Amino acid sequence: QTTFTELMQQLFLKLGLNHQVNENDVYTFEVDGHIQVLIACYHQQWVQLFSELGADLPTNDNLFGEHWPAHVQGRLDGKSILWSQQSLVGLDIDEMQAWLERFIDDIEQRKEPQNTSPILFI
Amino acid sequence: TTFTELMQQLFLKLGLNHQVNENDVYTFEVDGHIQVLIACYHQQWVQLFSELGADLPTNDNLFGEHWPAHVQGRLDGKSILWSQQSLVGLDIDEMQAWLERFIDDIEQRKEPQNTKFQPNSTSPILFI
Ligand SMILES: [Cl-]
Ligand SMILES: [Cl-]
Repeated sequence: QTTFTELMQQLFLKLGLNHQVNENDVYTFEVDGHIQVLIACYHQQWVQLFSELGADLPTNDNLFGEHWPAHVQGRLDGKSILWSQQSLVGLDIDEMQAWLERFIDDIEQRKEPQNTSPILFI
Repeated sequence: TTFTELMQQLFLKLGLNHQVNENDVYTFEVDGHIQVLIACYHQQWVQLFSELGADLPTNDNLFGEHWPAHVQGRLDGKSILWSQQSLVGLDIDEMQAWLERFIDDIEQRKEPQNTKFQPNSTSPILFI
């Protein structure tokens, strides 16, 4: 059964990105657009992605369906934070990398909307 | 371990006899006041949904209060609650516990007291 540490070490070897691991074993890295993504695991069971979006953005309806797992836009210290979670069990390297990629793409879109489906389905 | 199998395990525990095919949404009747829909997306994601019946004060919607989180969405100008997790690893005991937490939360959010807006969420946040 793969631990969070093993997973994240394998992932960062794969990605070749500059990153930090704090002394609470939270992984952090930053990419262009001043986007810092944090990955943390609770109780060796739940993996979270998190990013402070740096502004108080328009309140998102926060439905499920647009992303799997969902990307939820919350509010902390008067500013928007985006987060997404899923269980560690069954989480694999290809899933982590794809999840990170779509989470970052979502962040970029939300932080800069003025770039160049109305219906959600089960 | 499929959604069907998990649901049949829930019916066995509830004493129900009902057919729920892989793509079906099941309406879990809690109260003449509460229904929880249970669905599974792409044979992978178990999804809970309930209408809260008011346009509630915006929820800060942070993770941490329940695992998996209960997220307050807005749909047709009213508040909904939802929660999800992956089917892999999920078993009947966790499925029941999850449902109990979700139902408890719904009942609390439908009380007159949380009609009133809450204090702003502020860091540090410690998740023990
Ligand atoms: Cl990446
Ligand atoms: Cl109410």
